[PDB]
Order: sequence, then structure tokens, then C-alpha cells
Amino acid sequence: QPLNKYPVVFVHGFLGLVGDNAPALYPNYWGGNKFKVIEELRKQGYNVHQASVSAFGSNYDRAVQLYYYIKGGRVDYGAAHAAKYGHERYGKTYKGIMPNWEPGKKVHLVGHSMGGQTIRLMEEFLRNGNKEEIAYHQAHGGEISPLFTGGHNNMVASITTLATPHNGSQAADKFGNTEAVRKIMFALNRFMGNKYSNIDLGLTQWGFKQLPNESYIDYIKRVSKSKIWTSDDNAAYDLTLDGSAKLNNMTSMNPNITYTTYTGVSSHTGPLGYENPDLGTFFLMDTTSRIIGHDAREEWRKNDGVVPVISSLHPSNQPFVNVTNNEPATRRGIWQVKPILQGWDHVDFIGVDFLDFKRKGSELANFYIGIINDLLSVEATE
Amino acid sequence: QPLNKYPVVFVHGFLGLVGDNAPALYPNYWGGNKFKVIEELRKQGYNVHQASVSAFGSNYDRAVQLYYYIKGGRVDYGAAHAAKYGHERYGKTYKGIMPNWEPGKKVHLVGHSMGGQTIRLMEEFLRNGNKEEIAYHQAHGGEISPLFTGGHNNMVASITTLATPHNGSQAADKFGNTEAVRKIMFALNRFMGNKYSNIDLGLTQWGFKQLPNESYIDYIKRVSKSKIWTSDDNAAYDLTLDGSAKLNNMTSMNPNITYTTYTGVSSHTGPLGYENPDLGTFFLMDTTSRIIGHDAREEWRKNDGVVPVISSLHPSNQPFVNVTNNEPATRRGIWQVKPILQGWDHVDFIGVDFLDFKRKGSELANFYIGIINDLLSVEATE
Ligand SMILES: CCCCCCCCCCC/C=C\CCCCC(=O)O
Ligand SMILES: CCCCCCCCCCC/C=C\CCCCC(=O)O
Ligand SMILES: CCCCCCCCCCCC(=O)O
Ligand SMILES: CCCCCCCCCCCC(=O)O
Ligand SMILES: CCCCCCCC(=O)O
Ligand SMILES: CCCCCCCC(=O)O
Ligand SMILES: CCCCCCCC(=O)O
Ligand SMILES: CCCCCCCC(=O)O
Ligand SMILES: CCCCCC(=O)O
Ligand SMILES: CCCCCC(=O)O
Ligand SMILES: CCCCCC(=O)O
Ligand SMILES: CCCCCC(=O)O
Ligand SMILES: [Ca+2]
Ligand SMILES: [Ca+2]
Ligand SMILES: [Cl-]
Ligand SMILES: [Cl-]
Ligand SMILES: [Cl-]
Ligand SMILES: [Cl-]
Ligand SMILES: [Mg+2]
Ligand SMILES: [Zn+2]
Ligand SMILES: [Zn+2]
Repeated sequence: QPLNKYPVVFVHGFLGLVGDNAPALYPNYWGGNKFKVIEELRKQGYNVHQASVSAFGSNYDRAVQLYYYIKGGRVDYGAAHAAKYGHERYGKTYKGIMPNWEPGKKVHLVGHSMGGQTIRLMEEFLRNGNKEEIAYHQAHGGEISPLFTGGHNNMVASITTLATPHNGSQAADKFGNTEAVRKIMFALNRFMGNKYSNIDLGLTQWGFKQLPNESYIDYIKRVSKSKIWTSDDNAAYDLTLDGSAKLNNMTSMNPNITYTTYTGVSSHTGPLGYENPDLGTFFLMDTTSRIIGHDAREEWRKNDGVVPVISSLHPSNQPFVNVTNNEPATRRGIWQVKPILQGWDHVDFIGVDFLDFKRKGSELANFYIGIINDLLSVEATE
Repeated sequence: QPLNKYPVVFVHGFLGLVGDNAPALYPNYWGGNKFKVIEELRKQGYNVHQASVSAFGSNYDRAVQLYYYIKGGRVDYGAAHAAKYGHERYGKTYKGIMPNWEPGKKVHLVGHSMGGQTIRLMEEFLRNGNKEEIAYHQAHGGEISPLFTGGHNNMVASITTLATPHNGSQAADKFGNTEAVRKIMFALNRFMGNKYSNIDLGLTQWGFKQLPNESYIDYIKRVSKSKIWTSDDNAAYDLTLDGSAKLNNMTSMNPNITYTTYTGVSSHTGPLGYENPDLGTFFLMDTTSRIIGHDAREEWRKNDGVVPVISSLHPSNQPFVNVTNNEPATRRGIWQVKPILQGWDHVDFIGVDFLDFKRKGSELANFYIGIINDLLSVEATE
């Protein structure tokens, strides 16, 4: 007897590790020490979960993983996809949170940042399938994942995104996706693939798991042959303006789903009309904020630390409507864009900014309970 | 050659590590990344140095070390002192920054925080010697350090203190000096005495140095017999109200020395009249600020994070005069108390608050150059 008829699945963004897969010391992703989203919402009678998917992988890989996290089973990225990008077809295997998920039994999906993109792709696959996989299985036989078939409707009630870079971010184009920083990211992944590691950073399909009897030297040599080093099939690429536009171009509005976005601002206009980070922007986002805020295009400047406002409001090529705080958020098939949260940086959405005393736990509690109320109303107005 | 005729020696406080004795990653003590005090002042033609003395030891041990840091030589804490407290008489040996230091060759001394206390004790020793050591050498023969003899004047031109707890701090009484935290401090010292350690936290005279062939187990066993665990001859005790009052009671004014203090405030009055830390107080001082700011005695509440205003202005019951920022600070024999620096927490004085964007490098450069100007004034008005 949970208060919500459909399970709520929260989906972390880039870099996020949750649950058993978080290091020895590491912030609690959903709520920090400010408001324990999963535990508190459960205490209040809601059925909620935190998905665990690849921290460094592509929206594609993450979306497949999200599917298996919900459904249960062995991750299948698709034969065509695997062959085209050069990684394993099969990945980890998940218990499944709802082994009976199928048209009729729905789920609410809420994504922070990159999580918001991942959620869109996965629903796209359920509804319209994956044509390269359909064609490949046509040509060559074998099994095709039900995720890639198409024709699955009535499985997701709602898509809600928080500080999602629907239109990408310059912090990716000018930093995250540069050569030097991809190497840093991939080296970290190589290291955390070592044979004593208990944490999965989400690129093992690329070879980054040291065998028990393999020397580190041999490991280095083996994985430097991996295609990961030059591939676009990774998070860094997908977070770029181009990477995100590509996803926008292959997604579409499902008319039965309730769509809603939230966006934060944590910059202010300086005398030349550039944006600089507010005191209170989590300090690791200082430089990324400046890079965004000093864009040549004025409307690309205001930002939450790492995502510009124009990126987070809605996918630029998809229908939207500006909504008030008080309107029921119950319209289907159109991005309901919630009023910008002033002073909320990118990570204030998940409560991990331990340096920022203006953003209190009770505020964060209200924000999350507000999302649940909207979700309840989606249910009530079916 | 140098603009200043007398060398400036900067003396760090409690916990401070400088130069080669700082860990692989560690803040630059004098100026952070905001204004590199030693390097910049040298570039501008001033002769300046940063003393290196015990980070965890007593004002006594630190003051002896300061002497040898300047003069050069093997640290001699005194036979009477060693026997009374139960630690080695002899300590490290220093090259010496001014091997010819003697009456006639003077030095300017500037102390941050505890450094301000250490500087007072060392001048006390030069001028008046150390009675227990004089008596001990009377009774028993031996050599006595010239530091403990008394009669050495015309060696220090000036004493300037920044955020010095001249009257102690409740953050020591109610936290720093509790049993639980002395154990933490002493364990850290034991650990950093291990045979692979390249940093000296300043308590080796208590036995915290593992021998090359000693096992860690034997080391633990040996040093747990040390008197350090129950002694008052350590920084934690000296920083308490009582500990500091004892130093106050054995110091006296030198009529040739120019004395000046700076003090910061980084708390604000709440309802009820208690003080709480400003946003912008370096976050590690949050709790210590509250402890101070909630004192029963109202005049002990305003604080810089870890030292209350009333402790920093001047030693209580020593002569002082409130001074303006503009006028020459050129009086001898009396504590010239500079106007409180509004918004400056304890570590803003040394530029290491990397989270605090209100406290700019150019501001800190002005602050230091201001001190040098006063020091130049002292020289010019001899
Ligand atoms: C090391 C590279 C960082 C570069 C930043 C790239 C652009 C980021 C845009 C949006 C990020 C998406 C998910 C962010 C989740 C943040 C989670 C966390 O910090 O614990
Ligand atoms: C670990 C125990 C902390 C207890 C705090 C006791 C009160 C201290 C008052 C004044 C201390 C002297 C100097 C502070 C120097 C700051 C050095 C640094 O931040 O690297
Ligand atoms: C916080 C630790 C930073 C150390 C960076 C140096 C490591 C360079 C690359 C290492 C790659 C690997 O170990 O496989
Ligand atoms: C980051 C701090 C790690 C805390 C570990 C606690 C260890 C207890 C005291 C150790 C004493 C010693 O090793 O000599
Ligand atoms: C020594 C442990 C290293 C943990 C790496 C943290 C992964 C991340 O930033 O997502
Ligand atoms: C460098 C610290 C620990 C190294 C473990 C080596 C195990 C192995 O490779 O067989
Ligand atoms: C831009 C600054 C980067 C420094 C990283 C390590 C921080 C530390 O060791 O305190
Ligand atoms: C895990 C400890 C690594 C070095 C220990 C020193 C060994 C020795 O005392 O011979
Ligand atoms: C963001 C913090 C990561 C540090 C991981 C660890 O030290 O176990
Ligand atoms: C190959 C074994 C060495 C790697 C394990 C480690 O990094 O602790
Ligand atoms: C998102 C992490 C960025 C680190 C860049 C910096 O500290 O300037
Ligand atoms: C291994 C690092 C030791 C830190 C020394 C200090 O806190 O002053
Ligand atoms: Ca913030
Ligand atoms: Ca500060
Ligand atoms: Cl299905
Ligand atoms: Cl792993
Ligand atoms: Cl002498
Ligand atoms: Cl040592
Ligand atoms: Mg060293
Ligand atoms: Zn892939
Ligand atoms: Zn001593």
C-alpha cells in the first residue's frame, strides 16, 4: 500500500555513484546530508528507488543499463552498437526492481542532470525501438533485446528533469570533452578497474577490468588498445552542444507522458554583461561557470555552475510551455518548464553542497515533496 | 642593499608547517595563493624570512626553537625544563638565518596567531633569561644556553601580532585541550614520527621519532611511556585562558620595542546576543566560532573563527593604545592596537581561505606592505 501507484525511479547524472557502488568516503548522491531523498520519501509512504548506471558512459549505454536496472537481466547494448563502437555487447546483470515491468505497469522517471537525457533515450527505445539493431537482427538472426524492438507504450508515466543539459554545455565542449581531460577520465576508469577495486565507474565494457592474475603492466598494455580512447560513445561527448543536439534530433514527444523540467541559476551579470558565479556556487564549478558565462552568445551565459539556463529549460527543438509554481503540472506531451530556482547551483538540486548554508535541508525536502505531489497528480488525472 | 635595515622574521602559529617541512600537498602558510608574502616582499627589495618552529609544542619549546632558527645552533630547552617536564634537553640543530645576531643587530618579529605568543616569550628570555635554568646551573654546574642568561638587549626592534590569542581561547579550553583531542593530536605526532616520515610536527623531543630498526609495535610501546600524554608543556594547554594568562604574567614591556596588534572579526550578533560565524568564515572554524560566540561573558563572544576579539587586541593588563590606520605606529613600550579588520577570519590574515572571494590578493598585498611601511617607520625614527 504505497501512496504512489507507480514506482518513482531517480536517475543520477555524470560522475554519480550510488548505494553499494560508492567509495569508502563519498557524498550521498540524492540529498547529501541535507535531505535523504530515498530514505525520507520511503518513511513518508512513497515507493522510490535510485537507479545505478554508468557514471562515465554514453547516454546510450546508460539508457540500456537503466532499462535492465528496472526490468532485471543481463545488460545488452546491442550487437550492431557493440560492433560499431568496439566494446562488449553484454555488460553487468541486474536483479531488477520491477521484474514485471511491461505495457500497463508504469514508472515515474526523475533525472538529475545527465540522468534527464538518459531517461529520454530509454523511453525513445521502448516506444520506437532501435532501427540499427532491428536491421542487424533481420540480417544476421540471433536474439534482439526487447528494449530495441519498439512498440512498448504505457510503461512510463512521467519524465522530470533537474538541471539537465538538454542542449549540452560549453563546460563539455571547452573542457570535459577535450583530449587532455578525456585521458584523465579514462585513466581513472583504468585504475578503478584494478583487481582490488570494489567500485564500477561504468566503462568496463571497454576492457577496464584487470583480470585476477594479470599484471598491471599487462593491463595497461591491453586496455590501451581499446577504442574508448578515440570514441564518441562516452558521456564527455554526449554532454557537448553537438552531442546533445544529436539526442534531441532522434527523440520525440510521447503524447501520453507528463514532461516537466527544473532549472537553477547561480551566476550574476557583471558590468560587461558577462555572467560570473555567485558566492555560494559550489567551488569546484567556479571555472566552468566562468567559461559558460563568458560565451560570445549572450543567451548562453546564465548558468547553474556547469549547465547554461537555455540548455536546462527544455530541448530546443521540442514543444514546451512556461508554467507557474502553482499550476498542476499535469499536461501531457509538452515540456512543462518550472520557474527557475534563483541561487540553486547544479549540485544544490541534490543537496551535496556542504559549503552553502543558504540552501537548507527543509528547502530541499519541500522541493522533493513538491515533485512527488506533481507525480501523485499525474496518477490522479489519468 | 635591502630596503629594511633589520631582517623581518614571520612566525607561524599552531598547526603551521612551512617551507621544506610542509607535506607534499599543503597550503602555503604565508599568503596562500593570494599573496606570496616571502617571495613578493623579496622581489620588492625587502629582507624577510619565515621561521620554522614546532607546530604542536608549547610557547616555551617554540620560543627556544625560534632563537636557534635565527641564531643557528643546536636547540637547548634547558636542563631544568627538560627534567621538570620529562622530555629531551636537546633538539634539532638549525643552520641559522643570522649567525651574527647579538646586541646591536636587530630583527623585526611578526607573529600570526600563536606565533605572537612565541615571539613575546623569546624576547623575555633574551632580556631576563630563565630563572629556573640560572638557578639549576648555579646549583649543578654544566653549560647554560646564552638564551637563558638574560642581559641580551637591542636585538628585537618590533613585535607585531596578527590574530594572536594573547588571552587564550575557549576553542582550546573546550575543545583543543580536551582529553579526546589531545589524543588525536598526539597520535598524529606519533604517526608522523614513523621511520618513513619527512615531516616534523614538532614533538620529537617527547620521543616521537621511530628508530630505523624499531618495529611500529615497539615504537607504540616506547612512546606510550612518554610524559607528553599528560603534560601541560604543549600548545593545546598554552592556548587555553589559563595557559595564556600564565604567559601574560611572566612577560613585561620592553621600552625599546615597537608593539602592534591586528585583530579580525568574522562573527555577527544573533537574536539573544550570541555570536555566530559569518558566511565566509573558513568552514573548518564553524563549530569553534559557535563555541566562542555562545560564551556566558558577552565581551568574550565576538571572534575571528577561533580567537575572540578580546584575546587578540592586546595581553590583558599590559599597557596599550587604540590607534588609527593612518597615524604613524611608532610608539615604543605600548601595545598599539590597530582597528579591527571587519570580515577577516583567523586564516584570512594569511591568505589561505581559498573559499572566500571577498578577501582579494591585492587587499592582502596592501595589508602586508602596510606592515612593512610601519617597520620602515620604526627604523627611521630610531
Ligand atoms: C572531469 C570533467 C567535468 C566536466 C563537466 C562537463 C559538463 C557537465 C554538464 C552536466 C553534468 C551532468 C551530470 C552532473 C552530475 C553531478 C554529480 C556530482 O557532482 O556528484
Ligand atoms: C586540532 C585542534 C584544534 C583546536 C583549536 C584551538 C584554538 C587555537 C587558537 C589559535 C591557534 C594558533 C594558530 C592558528 C594558525 C592557522 C594555521 C593553518 O590554518 O594552517
Ligand atoms: C589524486 C591522485 C592524482 C594522481 C595522478 C597521477 C596518475 C596519472 C595516471 C595514472 C593511470 C593509472 O594508474 O592507470
Ligand atoms: C584521515 C584520518 C584517518 C583516521 C584513522 C585513525 C587512526 C588512529 C590513531 C593512529 C595512531 C598511529 O597510527 O600511531
Ligand atoms: C581511491 C578511490 C577513488 C574513487 C574515485 C571516485 C569516482 C568519481 O569521481 O565518480
Ligand atoms: C602497491 C600496493 C599493493 C600492490 C599489490 C600487488 C598485487 C599484485 O599485483 O599481485
Ligand atoms: C587548482 C588547485 C588544485 C589542487 C589539487 C589538490 C588540493 C590539495 O592538495 O589541497
Ligand atoms: C604497510 C607498511 C609498509 C612499510 C613497512 C616497513 C617494513 C619494515 O619495517 O621493515
Ligand atoms: C569526491 C570524493 C571522492 C574521494 C573518494 C575516497 O577518498 O574514497
Ligand atoms: C596489479 C596489482 C596492483 C594494483 C592494485 C592497487 O592499485 O592497489
Ligand atoms: C568539475 C571539476 C573541475 C576542476 C577544475 C578547477 O578546480 O579549476
Ligand atoms: C600527513 C599530513 C599531516 C598534517 C599536519 C598538520 O595538520 O599540521
Ligand atoms: Ca550552492
Ligand atoms: Ca574568510
Ligand atoms: Cl518490455
Ligand atoms: Cl569493477
Ligand atoms: Cl646572544
Ligand atoms: Cl621527523
Ligand atoms: Mg618534507
Ligand atoms: Zn556504447
Ligand atoms: Zn618543553
